[PDB]
Amino acid sequence: KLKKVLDKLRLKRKDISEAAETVNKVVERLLRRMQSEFKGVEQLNTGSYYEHVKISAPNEFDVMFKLEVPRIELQEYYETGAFYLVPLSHFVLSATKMLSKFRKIIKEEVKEIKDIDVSVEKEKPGSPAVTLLIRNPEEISVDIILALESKGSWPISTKEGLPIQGWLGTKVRTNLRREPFYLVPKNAFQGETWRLSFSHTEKYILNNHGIEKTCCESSGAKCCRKECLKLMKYLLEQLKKEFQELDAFCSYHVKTAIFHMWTQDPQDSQWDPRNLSSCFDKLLAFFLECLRTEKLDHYFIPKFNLFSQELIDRKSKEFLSKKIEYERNNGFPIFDK
Amino acid sequence: KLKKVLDKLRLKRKDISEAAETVNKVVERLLRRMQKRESEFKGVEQLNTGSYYEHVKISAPNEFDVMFKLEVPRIELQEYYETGAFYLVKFGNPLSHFLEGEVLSATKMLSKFRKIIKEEVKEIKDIDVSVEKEKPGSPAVTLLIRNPEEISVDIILALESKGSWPISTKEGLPIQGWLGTKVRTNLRREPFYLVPKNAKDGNSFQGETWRLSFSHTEKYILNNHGIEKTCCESSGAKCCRKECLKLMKYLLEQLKKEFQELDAFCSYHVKTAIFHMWTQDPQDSQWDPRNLSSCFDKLLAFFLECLRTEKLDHYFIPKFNLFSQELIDRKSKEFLSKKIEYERNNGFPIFDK
DNA sequence: ATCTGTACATGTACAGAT
DNA sequence: ATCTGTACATGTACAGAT
DNA sequence: ATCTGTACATGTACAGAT
DNA sequence: ATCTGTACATGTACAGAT
Ligand SMILES: Nc1nc2c(ncn2[C@@H]2O[C@H](COP(=O)(O)O[C@@H]3[C@H](O)[C@@H](COP(=O)(O)OP(=O)(O)OP(=O)(O)O)O[C@H]3n3cnc4c(=O)[nH]c(N)nc43)[C@@H](O)[C@H]2O)c(=O)[nH]1
Ligand SMILES: Nc1nc2c(ncn2[C@@H]2O[C@H](COP(=O)(O)O[C@@H]3[C@H](O)[C@@H](COP(=O)(O)OP(=O)(O)OP(=O)(O)O)O[C@H]3n3cnc4c(=O)[nH]c(N)nc43)[C@@H](O)[C@H]2O)c(=O)[nH]1
Ligand SMILES: [Mg+2]
Ligand SMILES: [Mg+2]
Ligand SMILES: [Mg+2]
Ligand SMILES: [Mg+2]
Ligand SMILES: [Zn+2]
Ligand SMILES: [Zn+2]
Repeated sequence: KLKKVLDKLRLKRKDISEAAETVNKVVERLLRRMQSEFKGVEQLNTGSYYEHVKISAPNEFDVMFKLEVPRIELQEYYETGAFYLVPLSHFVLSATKMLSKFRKIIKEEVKEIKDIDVSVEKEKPGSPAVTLLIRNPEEISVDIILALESKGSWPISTKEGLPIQGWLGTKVRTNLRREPFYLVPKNAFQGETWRLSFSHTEKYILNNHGIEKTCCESSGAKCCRKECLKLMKYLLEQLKKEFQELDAFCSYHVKTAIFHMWTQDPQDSQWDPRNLSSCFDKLLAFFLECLRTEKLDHYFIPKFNLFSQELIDRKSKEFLSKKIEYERNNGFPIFDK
Repeated sequence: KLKKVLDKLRLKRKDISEAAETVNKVVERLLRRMQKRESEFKGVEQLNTGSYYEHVKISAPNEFDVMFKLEVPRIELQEYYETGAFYLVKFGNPLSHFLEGEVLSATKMLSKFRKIIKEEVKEIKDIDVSVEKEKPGSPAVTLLIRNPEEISVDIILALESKGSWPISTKEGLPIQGWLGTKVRTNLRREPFYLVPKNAKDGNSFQGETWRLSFSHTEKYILNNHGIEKTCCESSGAKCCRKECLKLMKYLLEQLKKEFQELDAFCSYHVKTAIFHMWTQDPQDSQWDPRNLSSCFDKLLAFFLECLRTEKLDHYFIPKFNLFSQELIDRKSKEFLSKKIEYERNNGFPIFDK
């Protein structure tokens, strides 16, 4: 049932191999061509594919080109929590200016590639990414995400975030908060605003997700945490393909929701493979409550509400609410298309 | 009962403070002196190990263990006749004067280390501290501090190799069902340590033989000992794993101070035994505080079985039997067996002394 | 003037004290 | 139940060296 | 400073066992 | 129908060499 849907969603070794070989060539070449104001940049693979929760096909890859910058002063962009003003001379560090040159370089280098069919997607404003379209006969997008790496204490807006104490614990949390934090040129001084990114932390969580250290290891018990994330991701993807009303929603909304549910139900036994249906259903119920109450706090930045009126209109939330409720109460017909 | 014994065993903030201030001064000073221009041990780094740093030191803060570890790149090991734990180490390198052809003499290096320490201790005139007479079979330079209370510090010379652990340890550290594969892989990516075995057993290659140490790994385990990541943390449930270790440690210490028949036994025997029991019973719920008696009792039963069958494998080095006929005579094991059995069946009268 | 090994600055888990 | 000392990990300032 | 080599975790694929 | 064991594949951390 849901088992058979997961069968459909499961990526194939063949496609994984063919997608990765081509993606690695291109990324490797871009990374080499920086190191240039971006000399010192380092590769950090992030998102679904590297978290092992990519569904349906290996067709979207996320990579951070992160740059150590010496200590910086952050000023919070009117109390939003996530957005800040912060070699680099000819870039207050303007996100747009830095991104533009990064982008310019990438585009130049992509022209030189003659063994891969690969172009650079038209810039979407409010995106920190330089997005590559690779046409291995299969279509593959690669987001190249410029990031500043700061080694200081995380900003105070994150003090109450990452509430993993009863789940992953205080030692894990303390160690995670000793890692650097990332600023990505997502814009909101609109064109000089950077946004916090904790993709590195999210990756660790995805791959170290149990209360027991052996969760999902070879001498441990399998849980259904990732399978639930997959299923919820598929529901949204399927709905989004059908209904343009849902343009405003994205997989990060689902990922954030499940982070909260993983905190609510920390016990591995609450995510038993035998309870896949219960688990998926409680995840749906939780997501509906986020929509109803117009509240889905960033896991790392509690005061940043991803479901505020400002980012998503009430009508969109009500639309998605009715569509989820329908699928839930009719055996998820959309999983069969 | 056992709760009240643990109350007795509990160290005091006052004593901890006074012991540590004095110990840290001395160690700090020794570490700085190893870093002189001339010194063959320049580059040595401090690593605090053992009970005190594991929070299983009992009764008083009067014994401290510190490793002065030295990175030794490009090192070749030969196992000393299939014993698992013992190795010859091989290669103006600072260690010139310790080489015998390509063989690194443990006793030569230890002697100079020792000589330096002794010199430096003479210069300290604000702490009453001497160097203990060298005990054969020991890798340690042992400091006797009168604070006024008596405090020993073992300064343990160690070679640090960053390569993959020796094959004798391949099947060791069997934490897969307890701490897991990721923890084990990460632990085995840390360096391994060689300390001078240095005894005067008249044997071949004595004085060039070194022994493995995994005190760094043992420390991590002691302080990250649950199957759940929250074991013993502020948003988790307390277990009685450490409390059992303490109680077993106390039994041995008490018996050892009374009976010279037990000279051959040491706290490392009980630490190794409990490592095996922690592997046997990996679930935190098998170490519930409410079940302290059961848990301690099963630990005793396990240890008795080790004695009876003359078998207690090193946790890291499975083929190395700490309870072999060599090392420990049958009679000693049978003596300790009867003493443990007695205490167990008569309310542990020795806990009341 | 720049660089750097050493010491300090900051933060928190663990466990004892209150 | 809260508070507090020690240990320990990571970042950074700077006198003395280059 | 970069690069390769090694080891093992996280996946998928599929046959034989349960 | 699921589970277990083996093979086959990719990602990733870090040591030692260059
Ligand atoms: N891959 C993808 N792309 C999506 C999704 N919805 C919309 N898009 C495309 O993105 C642009 C830009 O619009 P945003 O709303 O800014 O989209 C971002 C981000 O692209 C998506 C998630 O993308 P991802 O690849 O990072 O996600 P993974 O975790 O790898 O999972 P995947 O399997 O789906 O790839 O979410 C939006 N977003 C908002 N805030 C964040 C944030 O803090 N982090 C991240 N990582 N993403 C965030 C649109 O024009 C559209 O074309 C979608 O579900 N997936
Ligand atoms: N502290 C101590 N000292 C003891 C014990 N039994 C005997 N001794 C004294 O040690 C020497 C003789 O040397 P060994 O027989 O080699 O004794 C070693 C080692 O000293 C002890 C354990 O001591 P520790 O300080 O390392 O122990 P902790 O884990 O910190 O616990 P603690 O509370 O008791 O201090 O065991 C012997 N040993 C054999 N094999 C090993 C090994 O692989 N590692 C370690 N660490 N020790 C090992 C004489 O002076 C004698 O009187 C004893 O129980 N405790
Ligand atoms: Mg993605
Ligand atoms: Mg993306
Ligand atoms: Mg000790
Ligand atoms: Mg000792
Ligand atoms: Zn799991
Ligand atoms: Zn515990």
